[PDB]
Amino acid sequence: SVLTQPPSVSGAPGQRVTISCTGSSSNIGAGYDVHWYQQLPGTAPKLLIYGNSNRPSGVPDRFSGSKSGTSASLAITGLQAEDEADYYCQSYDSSLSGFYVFGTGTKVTVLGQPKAAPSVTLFPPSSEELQANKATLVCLISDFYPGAVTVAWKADSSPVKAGVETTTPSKQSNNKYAASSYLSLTPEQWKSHRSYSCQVTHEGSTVEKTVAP
Amino acid sequence: EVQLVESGGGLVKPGGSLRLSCAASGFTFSSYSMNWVRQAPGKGLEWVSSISSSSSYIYYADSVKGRFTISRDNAKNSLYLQMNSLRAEDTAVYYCARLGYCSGGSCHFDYWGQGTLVTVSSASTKGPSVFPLAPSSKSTSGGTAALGCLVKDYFPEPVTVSWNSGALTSGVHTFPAVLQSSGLYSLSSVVTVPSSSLGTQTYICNVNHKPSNTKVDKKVEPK
Repeated sequence: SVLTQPPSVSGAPGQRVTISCTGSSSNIGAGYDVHWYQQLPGTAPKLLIYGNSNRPSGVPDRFSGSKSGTSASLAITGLQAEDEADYYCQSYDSSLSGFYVFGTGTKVTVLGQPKAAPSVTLFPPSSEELQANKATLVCLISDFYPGAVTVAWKADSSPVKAGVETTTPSKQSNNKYAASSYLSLTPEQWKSHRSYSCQVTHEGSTVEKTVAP
Repeated sequence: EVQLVESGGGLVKPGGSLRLSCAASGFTFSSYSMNWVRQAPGKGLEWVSSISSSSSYIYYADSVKGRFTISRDNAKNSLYLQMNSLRAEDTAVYYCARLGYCSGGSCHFDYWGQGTLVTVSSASTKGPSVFPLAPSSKSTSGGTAALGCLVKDYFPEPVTVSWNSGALTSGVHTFPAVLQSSGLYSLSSVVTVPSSSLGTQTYICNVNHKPSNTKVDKKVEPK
């Protein structure tokens, strides 16, 4: 398992922004601290916050962290271009005999254009592919800004993470972003469930499309 | 200052092996636990393995257990990762990371290296399998429908997709391919067309994969 973070957090220069980090009773809620890392583009992660709320030397007091229950949060005041980076929370998980667990990462953007919400097209497996003993669901995501999304697949109502292949976002010719995600199933899986869903999360938008045999 | 410098990455085929090294300086190496953390292209961070200050305790993520072996040589101030039975899904930048001191609550990674790139890829050419994506009006504007072609499991890049031998260009969006955990590529090409044309106009996607000298023309019919 992982810690859930928003794919995109954005604002205007000087704004205060916050990044949530959602865990469970098996990690953040199991007595473990939360730590944060800042990854400037093309660089290695660097320690930003440790022990829920402590700042290393060299990290401005514009950054602050907190932990509450099964969640944690990072706040950035006075947002500027130098803060544009991917931010990862991190804790420890007691399942599977114990492992270090990372958040899914949050891209922080200083808005250079207004936010644009994704459009989603979801295709079911073709009858032709089913005859070839395979099944692929195709989730096409277009026209969003900033360029970071989360794609989640569901079988009926339950999450499915196996057999998922999701692109990093690409920049379309119109300067908004696109992405695609593919779910691989057996034909038996496709036929035996009531439906499958592709859920796309972006800023203040969640769009869920669902297809059925 | 604390420095961690990784080496040993490279390009290998599935089933191959690599040995990563991390040279530590600027601190007492034998006083700290050390870790490997990796990052697949466009993905987040994933803890790989940890080793205690004097190798007493060693841990692995389930994704690499039994294939990767971590070790250290405190006389040489070096950390190692022996990677056997490599898979395409092991492709990532691999970071050396020091575990910081903490009184409790499980500690943090207080220093990180610059990373070394590991790319696991078969060089064998793979032609695409092409499937029609039958028209659907659910997500399009009024009076139009989206149809497409799925171009599955090819290698290497690139492929070209045209529609009706290049006569249909308006409203075509060919999406960049995904590099799958299998090491093969897949993409989709979708076009929005008038719904009134579906019974009359033929829509054919023309797929060309020059690396394999494979050409596919797939008619996309209403279902």
